[PDB]
Amino acid sequence: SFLDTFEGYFDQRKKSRHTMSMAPDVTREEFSLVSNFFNENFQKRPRQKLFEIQKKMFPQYWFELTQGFSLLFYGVGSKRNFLEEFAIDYLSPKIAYSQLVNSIPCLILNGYNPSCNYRDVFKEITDLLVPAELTRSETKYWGNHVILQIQKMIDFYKNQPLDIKLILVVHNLDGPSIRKNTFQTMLSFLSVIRQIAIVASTDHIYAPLLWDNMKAQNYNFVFHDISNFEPSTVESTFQDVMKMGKSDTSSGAEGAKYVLQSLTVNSKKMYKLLIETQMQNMGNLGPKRGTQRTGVELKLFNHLCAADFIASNEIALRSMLREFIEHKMANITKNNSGMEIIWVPYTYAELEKLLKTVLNTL
Amino acid sequence: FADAQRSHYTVYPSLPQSNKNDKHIPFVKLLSGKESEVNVEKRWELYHQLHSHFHDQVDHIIDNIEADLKAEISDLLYSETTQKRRCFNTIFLLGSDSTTKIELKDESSRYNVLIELTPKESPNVRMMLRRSMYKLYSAADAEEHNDVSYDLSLVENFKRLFGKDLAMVFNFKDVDSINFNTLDNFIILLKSAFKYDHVKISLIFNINTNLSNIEKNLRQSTIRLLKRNYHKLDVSSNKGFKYGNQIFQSFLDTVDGKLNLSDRFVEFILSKMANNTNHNLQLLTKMLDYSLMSYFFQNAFSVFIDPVNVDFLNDDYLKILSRCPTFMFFEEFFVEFLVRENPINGHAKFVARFLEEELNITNFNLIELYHNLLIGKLDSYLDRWSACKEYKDRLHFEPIDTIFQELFTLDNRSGLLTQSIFPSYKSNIEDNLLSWEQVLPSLDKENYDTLSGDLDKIMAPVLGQLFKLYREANMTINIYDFYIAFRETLPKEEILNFIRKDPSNTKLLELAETPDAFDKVALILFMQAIFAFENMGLIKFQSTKSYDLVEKCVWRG
Amino acid sequence: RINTIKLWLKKDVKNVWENLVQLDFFTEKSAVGLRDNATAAFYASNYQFQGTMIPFDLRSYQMQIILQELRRIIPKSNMYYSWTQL
Amino acid sequence: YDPLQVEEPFLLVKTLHNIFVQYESLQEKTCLFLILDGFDSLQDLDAALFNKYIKLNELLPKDSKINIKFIYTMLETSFLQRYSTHCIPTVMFPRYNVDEVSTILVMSRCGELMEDSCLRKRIIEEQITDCTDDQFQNVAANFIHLIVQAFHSYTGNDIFALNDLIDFKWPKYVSRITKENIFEPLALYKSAIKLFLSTDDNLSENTYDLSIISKYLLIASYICSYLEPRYDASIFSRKRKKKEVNPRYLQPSLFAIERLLAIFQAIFPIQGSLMKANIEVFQNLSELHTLKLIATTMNKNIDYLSPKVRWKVNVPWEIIKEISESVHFNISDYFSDIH
DNA sequence: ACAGATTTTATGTTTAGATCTTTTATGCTTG
DNA sequence: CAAGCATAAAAGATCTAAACATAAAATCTGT
Repeated sequence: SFLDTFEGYFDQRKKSRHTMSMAPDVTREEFSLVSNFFNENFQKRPRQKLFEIQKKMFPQYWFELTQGFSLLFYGVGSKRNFLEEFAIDYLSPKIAYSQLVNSIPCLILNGYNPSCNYRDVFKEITDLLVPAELTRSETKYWGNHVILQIQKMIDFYKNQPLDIKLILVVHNLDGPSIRKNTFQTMLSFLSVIRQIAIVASTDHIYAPLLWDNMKAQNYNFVFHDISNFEPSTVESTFQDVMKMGKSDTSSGAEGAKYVLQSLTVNSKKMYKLLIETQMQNMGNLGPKRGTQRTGVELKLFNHLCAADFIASNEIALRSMLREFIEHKMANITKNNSGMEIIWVPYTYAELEKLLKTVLNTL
Repeated sequence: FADAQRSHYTVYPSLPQSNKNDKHIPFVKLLSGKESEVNVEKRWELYHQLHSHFHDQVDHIIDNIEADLKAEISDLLYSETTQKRRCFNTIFLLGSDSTTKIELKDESSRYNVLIELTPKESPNVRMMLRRSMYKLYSAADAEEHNDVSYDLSLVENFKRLFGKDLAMVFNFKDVDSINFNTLDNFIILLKSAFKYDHVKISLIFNINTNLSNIEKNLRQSTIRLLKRNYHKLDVSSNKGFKYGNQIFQSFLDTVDGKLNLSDRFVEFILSKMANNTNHNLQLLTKMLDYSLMSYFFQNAFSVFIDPVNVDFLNDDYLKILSRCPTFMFFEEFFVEFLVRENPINGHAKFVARFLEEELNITNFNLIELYHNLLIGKLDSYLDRWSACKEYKDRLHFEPIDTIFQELFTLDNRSGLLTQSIFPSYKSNIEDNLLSWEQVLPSLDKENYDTLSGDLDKIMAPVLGQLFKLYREANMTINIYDFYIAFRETLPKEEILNFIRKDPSNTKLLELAETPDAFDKVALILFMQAIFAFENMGLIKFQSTKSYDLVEKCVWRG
Repeated sequence: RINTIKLWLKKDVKNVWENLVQLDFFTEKSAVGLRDNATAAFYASNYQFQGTMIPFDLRSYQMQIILQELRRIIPKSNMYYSWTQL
Repeated sequence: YDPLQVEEPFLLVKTLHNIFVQYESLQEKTCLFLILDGFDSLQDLDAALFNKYIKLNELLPKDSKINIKFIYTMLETSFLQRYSTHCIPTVMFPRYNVDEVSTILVMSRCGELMEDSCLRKRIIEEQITDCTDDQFQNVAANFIHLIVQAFHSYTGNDIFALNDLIDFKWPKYVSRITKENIFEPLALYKSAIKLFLSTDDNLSENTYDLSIISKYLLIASYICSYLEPRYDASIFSRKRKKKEVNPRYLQPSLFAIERLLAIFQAIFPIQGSLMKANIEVFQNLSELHTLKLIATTMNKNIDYLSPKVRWKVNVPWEIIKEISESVHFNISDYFSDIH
């Protein structure tokens, strides 16, 4: 009878053996070409018209922010470009002018990346804002240092003048590695600080399920509707589309493949050496993660690279490896005995696919 | 590198050197940018002073709440208990948010150590005990200015170590979240610390739901042990209605007769207050502040709240206000009907004080009373107590007699208040997605200039067009049939003509000559749209080894 | 069939149930009693068992003594010996 | 020797040896009993710990003047049997009979009950100046026997629980004592009969502060858990037969968020729209989950958004029922099929 | 340049997160 | 419909890597 009610759902709650193999074959290159052609040619002018219409709402957003209201953007389409345009070009220069010189720093946090880690985000926030250290007594018995430091920051900032010193853009607040309770609790405690501004964007329908009473209070959101039907080119980059994204959606290997496709020939060669050494170690030791016990030693890697004329010494290797570390394609830690270890956190099957799809073509 | 491929990367924008004196203000010139800058500056300063005036009283009320609850719980903690030192007294804080600094009074002969435990910091009994003993040792050593192992024997040796009596007070921050097996084991462990005759223990359970769950979960022996001394204390911001009334009265005084509260606005306040109890006062403050700032933002006449600027009326102001419905139904004309302060607030305050001093009635909502008075059925709210029958004669109130209240009022007729604080999230998404016509503006002035002036009008955006079929689809959907229907709904020749419209690219035209170019560009669009739906949660996929079927998750409305 | 037996209420049989499972007459659904060594015991201590979070009424147990042995033990003169077999 | 210097059993062997050698000037052989009273009551217990203490005595010097003998104390008789092949001498302690436990309670509590200040205050207030210690002992013994005969079937033979019940019920019993009552044993039983029938060991002296929307969410969650999905459309057509196995006795089933929302909309009364799911509904649901009322089906690090997480109600029938009457919404109506 | 301050090697101690394996709650399916 | 048959997902054994932690020897810093 009905289709858009609970009665309609109950009515709707009660076969062709054709897969996509018989469907027209799709190649990734032509897929990207056609999708790109459609993205910036389909509804360009209406999209710019809507963007200009909703840009005039920016002073209202700034006024809401300057009164202790963390701001959220929800709606269909990609708000990444819109929210970045709002925060970087309009919010920061205007707040810098109003506070008085230098612009207010803008920490933009890509939440669609499954490799986003809360430790690194707080490392950036404490490198930029530079809060006071917590005393030994305040550390408590093995308590989480991030949350305790944030609570100390709240205590310190309850008395400072109410002028914004940072805006923390949060793209795709309901993404794969940003929806987990730990990072959400961090953001919940962080947003109470008046001196920082939390502008975020959500996409999932059940996104408000992530916030309890306390977290909703600490966020203190003011929901705003933005819907411009943008095609979300950047969001889809980190996950595969040929397999529709149904498999390894949160793996993060597709983003690594995209970034490594055209990075540098020598970086690709040394990454191939590291990957091959990791597979050899896995074979020496079922699909398992590339943990530390299977990784490659830093001295061993330097010797192997020197044998292949990739990196002559420690300095160049470390300098060019910091780029991979910052993008989470690899990790460097220290073993229990003190030996340095470099490893790739990708699954052995994912590592083999990466080796045989981009690395092996040279 | 590509910054979009990064994560959590800071950016320092290069602010322009161009600047002015006082162009930097969030408030914008209303009435098509015709108002002068002085009016905007005056609006800004009056908003700031009024916001400070309101929030000062709000902070005073909040601090009063915290001080009163702390004093009451501290008084109940000791209460001059003559009970024999064979059990520990327990205080169940009914429905208490775990945000309070329980202060322990300093005693000359007894240390008073507050040990706070949380579900995150209590995986099991041994860690409960180690954290508690570490906190005890640290606090005792800090007060008192070799080492001892972290176990219960530290309590045994406390009199010998520090030459003083002990009083440990356990504050369980979230007693509902802790799995009650380890909490019960920890309580039984603490029971073993009563053989010393120099240590007294006090337990505080920050219960949120009720004691029914505590009775159900805890062992019977533990409940029997607790029952020897328990004190059910009901601490909450929503209990007694004596604290929301103070904040609402503070707001009423900070708007005074200068502003008026619409009946529907207070009705919305009451409705949203009734749907939340754990955190009520903060939500009320947020709603009031948002309404106030919105009213000063999108209303041009807020600059004329005080009489001193009444003379600042200009031709545009009078021209706009001429279309006021109250004026049609009915400078110097406005002021003689503006400076008349509204007696509703004073009458409400007098009635509340009169009933709360000697009428011996306290359990009432000042918001509900104000809403009822605004409607005009004050008898229907004063007759429930059945005690002011002989006092109703002097409590009668003259009906509403006011004019030009549209320009000075707090209301939500454009729907911003409801859609900015409690929006219908999923409902808004579906409303925007089903009817995309009202979301994307339709333009025809520059369709000649654009390259796709004939295809934009005829067809619909891919994602919404797919959502149309998805809503018109069945519970379980084959991907093949869904794509077939989507392509059939797709015009054929127009897509090819659009492809031919670009001569710059060469791969596109190379693929254009292929007979099934349309059949594959439609497929590419379908995969993009289904991926977007999966990301947004509209659709879900069954076992990936089959991947031939999908299930609809969200239904419209 | 009938002197009169007081059918004890739910909240008064809960204590008998706790005593009975405390005397190791019942066991949890699939519960290992003591771990082999210290590492396994520590691992178990850090973990949170599902049966702990399930409410008290719905925790599924298992029996130490089958009904036939219960019949074999209880004396014939007892007043519950009629119901000791199906 | 610093007691914190021992971290492994070997260090304990070495420290005990070092302490015992420095006491070699003792004149005669001395045995020191170390009573590990409650060894099985350890919270970090494992099968491979007791035998360390069993074989500890082998590693200590044979000819030392001071010998340490262990006297353990366990309370499980299934932990003991694990080491039943060690053939270590043991003394098993059987439980107590009803007469035995009554006699023990009399012996250990008549003095304290007689010396209660409340009884003395009652006597001096009621002016009975003809009493002996024998009369007080008799009345205390009568109270102990009455409480035992009234609650032995409930409490078993545990002395601790009987002591708790006696401590709980003595004040009222002595408050119901007057002049001619004390000299008549049956008068107290016939006048204070309330105490000895219904036990009182619960915090409630003898529900949820949730919102209306949260209460309805809880009711809808329970309905989803304890109803078959294929019957949902037929039952909820608001605009071979039902099973009689009473599924309310079994563990709650796992449902999905969409079904919960649909049935919540179905059961919510019309106010003033069908209460379209908004921020408030989802926030209330999340607050219910963080109260451990609607438990999910995955371990920690929960992500509510993945299409692989399912919800199940985490309250028994009593709480949900009395919530239903708290909001005056019928609950034994949709379960009338299952009575 | 001599004692303090920092570092380097070397563990112990809890929390957060992983995959394997076993069992059993789901569907598929005739009348 | 149930049984059979299959795959699937909950509950937990078993484990590792990381955050948090202390400590003794050797190095690096200022008078």
